[PDB]
Amino acid sequence: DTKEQRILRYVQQNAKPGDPQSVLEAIDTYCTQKEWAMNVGDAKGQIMDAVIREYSPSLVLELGAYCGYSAVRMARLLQPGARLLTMEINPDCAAITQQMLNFAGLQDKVTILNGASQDLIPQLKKKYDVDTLDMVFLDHWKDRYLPDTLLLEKCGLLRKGTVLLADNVIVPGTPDFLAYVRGSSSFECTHYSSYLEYMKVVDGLEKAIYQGP
Ligand SMILES: O=C(NCCCOCn1ccc2cnccc21)c1cc(-c2ccc(F)cc2)cc(O)c1O
Ligand SMILES: [Cl-]
Ligand SMILES: [Cl-]
Ligand SMILES: [Mg+2]
Repeated sequence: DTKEQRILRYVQQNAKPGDPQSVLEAIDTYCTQKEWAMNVGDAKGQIMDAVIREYSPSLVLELGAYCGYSAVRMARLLQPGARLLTMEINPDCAAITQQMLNFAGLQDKVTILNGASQDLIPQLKKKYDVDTLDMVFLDHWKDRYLPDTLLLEKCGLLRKGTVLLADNVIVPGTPDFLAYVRGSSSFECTHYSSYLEYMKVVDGLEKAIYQGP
């Protein structure tokens, strides 16, 4: 089996069904004690929680699900009826994420999409009946942060006040995205310094709030 399957089986055998906080704890314990993996992790997760609670978004788009850690983290804080759409290009990871969400009891809040962001973003309005997004969590290929931000805008998916929250802006890094949003009058940007998941390595989140054209 793969690392991702081992993480899912660990959660199934060490967390309580229907209890999202147990699922996050189990993932973080496994990835601290057994095998590192690219989940957002608890240090950066606690900053995500504070952002989610400040904005109480009704409709969130995540780019990059992986094993569903960030999807569990955000969906557990959504208000009743609020929704998360999460895009995952790797079908094995899409299947782990669906199973992780099932286990956590969050499957009615989340729709796990299996494809590439550049293919799926243009289908959001017609196929997933999206008007505009309240928040976007960027956690996919780091060289896609910037092009997908611009594609979201092209597609009319951003509105005044949509919150972009970007993982890994330091490690691995997203230098073009950072320079762009920080330089642009169309974004109001804040950096939250933290640590790479499970490591004593500096990383950070960027929040970039869209201000319209
Ligand atoms: O690579 C990372 N994430 C991206 C996964 C592929 O995403 C592909 N992907 C997922 C949906 C999706 C939709 N469209 C396109 C590609 C799409 C990633 C990497 C590291 C990391 C840090 C230090 C290291 F030494 C090694 C790795 C940390 C992270 O937190 C990450 O998130
Ligand atoms: Cl994650
Ligand atoms: Cl961590
Ligand atoms: Mg990440």
